[PDB]
Amino acid sequence: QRNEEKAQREANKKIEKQLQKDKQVYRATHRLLLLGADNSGKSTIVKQMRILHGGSGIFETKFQVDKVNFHMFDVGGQRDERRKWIQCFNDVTAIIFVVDSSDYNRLQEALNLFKSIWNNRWLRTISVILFLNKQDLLAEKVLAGKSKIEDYFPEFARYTTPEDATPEPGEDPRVTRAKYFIRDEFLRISTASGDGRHYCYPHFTCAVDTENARRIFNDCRDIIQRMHLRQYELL
Amino acid sequence: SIAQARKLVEQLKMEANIDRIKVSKAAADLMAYCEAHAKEDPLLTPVPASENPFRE
Amino acid sequence: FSVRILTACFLSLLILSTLLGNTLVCAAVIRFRHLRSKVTNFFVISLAVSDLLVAVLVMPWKAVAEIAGFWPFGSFCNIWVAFDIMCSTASILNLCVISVDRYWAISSPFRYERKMTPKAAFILISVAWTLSVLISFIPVQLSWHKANCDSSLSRTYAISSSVISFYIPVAIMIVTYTRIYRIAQKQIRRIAALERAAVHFKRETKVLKTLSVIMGVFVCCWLPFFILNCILPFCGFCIDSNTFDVFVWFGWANSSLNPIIYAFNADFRKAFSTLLG
Amino acid sequence: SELDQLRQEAEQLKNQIRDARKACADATLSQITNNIDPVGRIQMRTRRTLRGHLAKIYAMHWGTDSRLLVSASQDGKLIIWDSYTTNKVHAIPLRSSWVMTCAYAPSGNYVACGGLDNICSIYNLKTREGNVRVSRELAGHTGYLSCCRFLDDNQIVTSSGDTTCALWDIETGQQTTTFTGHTGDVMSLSLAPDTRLFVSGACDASAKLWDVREGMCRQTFTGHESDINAICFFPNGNAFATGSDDATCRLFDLRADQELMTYSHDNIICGITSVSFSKSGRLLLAGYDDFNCNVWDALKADRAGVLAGHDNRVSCLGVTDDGMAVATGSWDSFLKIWN
Amino acid sequence: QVQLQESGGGLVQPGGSLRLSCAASGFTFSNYKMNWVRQAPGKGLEWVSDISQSGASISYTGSVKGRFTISRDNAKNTLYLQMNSLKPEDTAVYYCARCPAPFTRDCFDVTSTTYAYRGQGTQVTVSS
Ligand SMILES: Nc1nc2c(ncn2[C@@H]2O[C@H](COP(=O)(O)OP(=O)(O)O)[C@@H](O)[C@H]2O)c(=O)[nH]1
Ligand SMILES: NCCc1ccc(O)c(O)c1
Ligand SMILES: [Mg+2]
Repeated sequence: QRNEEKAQREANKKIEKQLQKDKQVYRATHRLLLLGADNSGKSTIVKQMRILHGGSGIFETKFQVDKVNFHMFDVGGQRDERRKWIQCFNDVTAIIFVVDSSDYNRLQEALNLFKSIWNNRWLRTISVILFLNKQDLLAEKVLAGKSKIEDYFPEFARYTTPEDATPEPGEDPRVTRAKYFIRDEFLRISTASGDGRHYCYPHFTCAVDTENARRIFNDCRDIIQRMHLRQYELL
Repeated sequence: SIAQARKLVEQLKMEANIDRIKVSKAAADLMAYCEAHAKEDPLLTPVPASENPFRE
Repeated sequence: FSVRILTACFLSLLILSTLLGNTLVCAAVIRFRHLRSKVTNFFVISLAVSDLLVAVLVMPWKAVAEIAGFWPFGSFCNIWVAFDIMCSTASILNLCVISVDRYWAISSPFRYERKMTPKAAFILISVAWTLSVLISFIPVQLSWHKANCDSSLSRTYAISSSVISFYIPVAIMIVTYTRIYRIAQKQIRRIAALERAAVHFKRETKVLKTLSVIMGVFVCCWLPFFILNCILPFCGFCIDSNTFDVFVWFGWANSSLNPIIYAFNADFRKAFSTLLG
Repeated sequence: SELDQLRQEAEQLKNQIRDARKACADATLSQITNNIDPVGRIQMRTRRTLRGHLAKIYAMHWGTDSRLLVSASQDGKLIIWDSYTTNKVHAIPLRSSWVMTCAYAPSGNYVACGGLDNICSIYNLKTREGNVRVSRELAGHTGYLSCCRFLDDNQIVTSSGDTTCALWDIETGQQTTTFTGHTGDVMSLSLAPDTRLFVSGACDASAKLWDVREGMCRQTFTGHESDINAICFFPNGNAFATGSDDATCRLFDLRADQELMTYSHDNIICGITSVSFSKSGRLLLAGYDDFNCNVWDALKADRAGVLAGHDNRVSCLGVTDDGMAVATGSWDSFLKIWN
Repeated sequence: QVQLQESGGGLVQPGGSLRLSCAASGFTFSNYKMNWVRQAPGKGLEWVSDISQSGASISYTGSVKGRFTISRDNAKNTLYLQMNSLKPEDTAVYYCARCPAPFTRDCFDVTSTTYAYRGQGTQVTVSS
């Protein structure tokens, strides 16, 4: 019967050494959850990441930037309720919230969903990377001047483009004010809650953009930096 | 909708024709099953550490 | 005498404070495996053990010799002086390591999470402790440190050891903390930009407070002793044994204060609170 | 029209049901059990600590021998433990890391698990080539699998976020029976001791008793103000307890068809995550979000003991079939045995 | 059993006024954040306005900002959406939703088809 004790002990040893290799692999993979309303682009960003960099529309994509691995997942096969499966992602490195910035009326839905994510009791420490997607369509609608933002957000009538704004060369000030207004509506929520445990990093992407990877790399790095700072109270 | 209403009504009619007992008897049955097995519940009456498989 | 008994009680308080703080850190680590989980905690345990050694090995005998006035242990004290240099160099060195540790985890978070495996933590702890043991014992037992039992270090051992210990650590810790400060200032400016955009130097003061507390306690406790260890054996403008003795005690006072400044993370606080009550 | 007339007759039935429910409430459980003696202070202690998991634990289930147990973590693993010696017997990697439930077949031959992949995977531990691998894999659900429990080595019941439960025949892989009627996500199910019936708690703040072989909902119990997170059967089979997000536990009886007792304190404001009775049913253990587990006296509604040993939310629990110990899984990636 | 009954709301000419009273029965009213979710004909669910646990912090969708108000009375266990200056596009059913968890600030109650803690609706129609 001591033989069965030694067989259990060596099964435990082979198990623990497989779990040690699994610990190093799982520890070095940066999980990113993609969330956001539909008609925004979650799937398009996963697909375009799978096209250029590589990976496994499917829930996941796995890509490396500068020898740093990421695993981005968008959940597709669920219902429309999310108050309970959301807690399956309380430990992700960051949530990539995608928002159709050119869809002036589903924007309140995106703001409410961002507010519910930011104040969730189980996602209090998950920082969000805000993708204000579909900027080309936004410029199309702003230059067309047929659907104006003031009809949906009357605050926009009195809004002034910030003095820190960095528009790209050749951009109409109306487009700058529209996209920076959406930016500040989400920053007004993320800083309205605060507490320094997590932050929101806006980035004005278009989905087909080549750099989406870099933006996620740069920000995951900033999130870890700020976590290490706030750990030693240096922040 | 009309289909979810027909299903809710048929479910409530099925649930309505059940036979219920008095709460006094249901509680007396819970109390009887509780005190009838009290001496065999290791979490209620602590077992001596000699017969405790998790203590040495 | 009143002054003598006062020195006695203050020295006993110093020994008891060092021992209590450091044994509390060591106990909260050994009992709770969720504090031993990280890697920076390995270095904090090394520091706490170094300071407990400082206390139990070096402090009481020097305190007894200071109260009674005569060294009542004789043939022991050769060993003792060696012990002193080790434990004190096991402290400063360890601080250096912890500082370097933090830097790697703020200047390169990805590289940190990949390369700093518990094997590298143990290699760093081993380097610190073995540099201490070497530089202390080896020149003592070979009687290179000598130019009541005398402890006046030779004009060269002194300057050399002084450099290794104090100074390497101060340069690494001054360079590291100024880089960490640059990084934290950058991030603070960025967050402030975002928050001002939303609304349209408290966090800076917090950075300064924490970095200044750490670096200034370390420096204001050890630097006088080591500029003395430098200047005194060469010229002995000069000072007396009492002043040299109080600056030594300042060094061991830092060895006492290290726990509350390096082991008051929230989990450490809660482990202490649930242990003591 | 006719939809508003069916809505009216619906409300008429709901008030006839409320009247038939207040009709049998001649007394309360507290008045009947006020003269019993209290169980006394119950101070259980951690006898084992089971480490190895790389992520938050979501489900655990003792085996019938009351010795082995399976635990599911979000690192994609399902570890089987010999709880007496803390050795690991198996470590099953999962193709999807978002597992949410795990069961232990009463024959000890199979483990099950499923999650956000909407698939229930059965694994045969008694394989003949050496190593545990996948044996069956049940597809058909349009939502995430929240709980599952074996009936025997060939029948398994599942609960899903598509607001449905299903009884499966593992060999054919077909849903031999479907249970629909819940409005919100079904979060937990508990099989009766005789496999004949089973109850389910859903996110519509309702519990339903289901007839396994006929596929009909027999009784629907209400009373919770918010999402029901856990459920279990009284060992006798004629009662069950529920825990919900409104920080309250409630004991319902099947034969009386209404709530019998409510277990709450005004200092507990967190959502109950797991519930389980002792072997005799005298003790009811509940896992709370505040990192603790409260042990209630199931007859007097008084709180008796606490199991404060987790540093994060206790996600699951379970009492052995011999009643010798209880296990608690939490989001700290640790299981702890208590007795 | 949690159940929410809304009342008020009928044919009202543009620029009129209405007051929708949502009475809640089956829980503790004070603990839950409350919302008004409206659905216009032919479009998905839309969120109108929310009021916190005690009327401390209120918030509105942009389109109804400056027109409607939302008041909570825990004593009588109800809340009222007082609408004034109704437009031809405010014609919609008006469910009075409750967030699904007490003592918290988040909720996910504009769901496409089925949410278990919202009422039945009072079709407010506005046309000339
Ligand atoms: N023109 C344009 N269309 C975009 C862009 N990003 C996303 N889309 C549109 O978004 C749609 C993708 O739907 P998607 O949001 O990925 O599906 P879901 O995330 O699962 O709800 C496609 O039809 C695209 O036309 C963009 O940058 N430019
Ligand atoms: N009381 C500490 C004495 C000491 C410690 C380290 C040294 O390098 C040294 O020269 C002297
Ligand atoms: Mg998708």
